[PDB]
Amino acid sequence: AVSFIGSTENDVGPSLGSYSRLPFVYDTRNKIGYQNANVWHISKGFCVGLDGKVDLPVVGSLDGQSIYGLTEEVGLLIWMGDTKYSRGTAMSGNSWENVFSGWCVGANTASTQGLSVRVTPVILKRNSARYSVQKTSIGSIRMRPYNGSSAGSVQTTVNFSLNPFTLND
Ligand SMILES: CC(=O)N[C@@H]1[C@@H](O)[C@H](O)[C@@H](CO)O[C@H]1O
Repeated sequence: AVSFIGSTENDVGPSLGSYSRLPFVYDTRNKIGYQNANVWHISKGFCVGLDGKVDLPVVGSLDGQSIYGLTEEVGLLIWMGDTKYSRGTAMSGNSWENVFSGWCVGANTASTQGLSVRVTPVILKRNSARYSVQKTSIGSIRMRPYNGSSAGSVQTTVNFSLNPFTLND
């Protein structure tokens, strides 16, 4: 079986977080992220993976992944995937992409399916040596059942918004 147990709207990163160092990529590791091991409860052989989609405009590229734009001065590299941040899939474009190939829980057991979203800031332009970014809608992640598993009457999609932050130049 499957049931939705998480939240529809999720914030990425600590609000008002500040990060210090073209394009220039800020090393923020996993600090600007959202992670929740338990978004769907699954059991008895349910098989599920994850699809992700970024709605921000693509303003460039870096090593194969899109630089998504927030402001004329700030962009973002974005990853979406299974719970642990190391499993993140680098996002490109604006279409649904497979960000977690999936797994099946046991026939006689139960567990949960989670997810993570992580971004790293990119300075596109310079300017009081500071860059502010308002709360911004990023995109979404939808569970992707397989092997005959069914979404049934369950919420399949959750959204993500980037919490406001400040970059120090
Ligand atoms: C740690 C936990 O409670 N549940 C994890 C879940 O977050 C993850 O999506 C899934 C597939 O890797 O594996 C479960 O064990």
